[PDB]
Amino acid sequence: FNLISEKCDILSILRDHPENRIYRRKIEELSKRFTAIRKTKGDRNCFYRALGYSYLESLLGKSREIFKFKERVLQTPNDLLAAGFEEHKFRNFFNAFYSVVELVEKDGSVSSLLKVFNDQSASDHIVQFLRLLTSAFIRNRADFFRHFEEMDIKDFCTHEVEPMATECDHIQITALSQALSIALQVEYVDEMDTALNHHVFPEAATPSVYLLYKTSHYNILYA
Ligand SMILES: *CC(=O)NC(=O)OCc1ccccc1
Repeated sequence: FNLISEKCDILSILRDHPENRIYRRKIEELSKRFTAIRKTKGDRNCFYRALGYSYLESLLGKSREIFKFKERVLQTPNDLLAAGFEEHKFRNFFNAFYSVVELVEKDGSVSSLLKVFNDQSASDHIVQFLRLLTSAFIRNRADFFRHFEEMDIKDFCTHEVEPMATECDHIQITALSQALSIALQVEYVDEMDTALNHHVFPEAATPSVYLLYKTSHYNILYA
């Protein structure tokens, strides 16, 4: 479980910042609203890896939701092709993502899903697919995403989205949420003496997924 941990009690992360009063206060507050946490490896891929695992876990046993999601994933090669990615170059990454969606449908266990996300090869193929889809979605809707002036959208996607180990910001989160119709909530724990606070992507929605963002790193929360 080197990439995505077993579920732990929320207060188990107090030990990561001992005697730091603001982190202690915010984790204590968070523990009133969430019961458990899964840790992710900090390798610059943790947003994509956490979102991928948590969203697919939330689908286990939900036959209609799985069927609708599989219908969208089957269309995603057209998004990639429209943005100028070539099929022979994304095929191996698309096939890895489609395989793990079929595992959710046909196998349906937390233990099998956790095994795929902790297999370095399968998990990294999944992350790379999600990065190319994020890039395609931004490229194909450049008029909308210019808002997140001096930098080309194309150059942003080439440098800060497509390469493995490049960190996320609001733009990548909004884009992948829109590209796969995944509603998620991010809880922010920074070192300032401020209120524990969150954002929902998109604004109106009931979240499937809760993430904790802290020391530029994304972990999974359970309500
Ligand atoms: C999302 C992810 O994988 N994050 C990560 O690796 O963050 C580690 C880190 C901590 C402090 C500064 C830079 C990076």
